[PDB]
Amino acid sequence: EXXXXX
Amino acid sequence: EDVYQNFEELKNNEDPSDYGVVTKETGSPVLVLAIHGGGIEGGTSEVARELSKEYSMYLFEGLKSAGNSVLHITSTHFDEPRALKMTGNHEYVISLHGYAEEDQQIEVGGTDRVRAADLVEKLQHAGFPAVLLNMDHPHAGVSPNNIANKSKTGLSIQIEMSTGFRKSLFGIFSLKSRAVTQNERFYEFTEVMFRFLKNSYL
Ligand SMILES: [Zn+2]
Repeated sequence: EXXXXX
Repeated sequence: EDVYQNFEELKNNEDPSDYGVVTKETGSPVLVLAIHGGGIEGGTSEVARELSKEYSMYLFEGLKSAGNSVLHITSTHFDEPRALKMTGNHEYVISLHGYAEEDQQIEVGGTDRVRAADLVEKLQHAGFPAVLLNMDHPHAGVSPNNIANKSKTGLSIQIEMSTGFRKSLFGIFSLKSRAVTQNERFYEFTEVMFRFLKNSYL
């Protein structure tokens, strides 16, 4: 370099 | 499900060289927040650091060569002490995230409904693929437990960028080389952000 937050 | 339930648990289980907390405090009312930086949601570090040229910044970075997904703590559980201090010290928060998706998309949420809508309009007019999430959408960023809302006002904008959109901004999409391979699109996007933040938060 692992992409998901309410 | 996250691997860790809070920062204390992460800190107790991970070598400190594998993650890094970085802050820039300038007294600006707005705080730029990237709690899933580094290799967790790649490119959110670079966007945050560019915006830090004008705004206060909190960054949590996963620094592993691989497996940074284990360092993701969702916003409503994210309680690293320097983040709690910084968010509480500022009036407003813009919080940067990434989600998995190959199409280029920007999903905008948060508790600051009129500013979130304005941002989406400005992004759309500037040719960027932004949509506004409303309050019942999943990951709308409205929980009082969300770190981005623990500010002096509670007003936040939550910017979720797809993998495809973030990959469009860098020549090499890696921890090592994103920062030095930022392309014209990267600066076009961050300039729209600079224009919005200056106009929106007077
Ligand atoms: Zn995130």
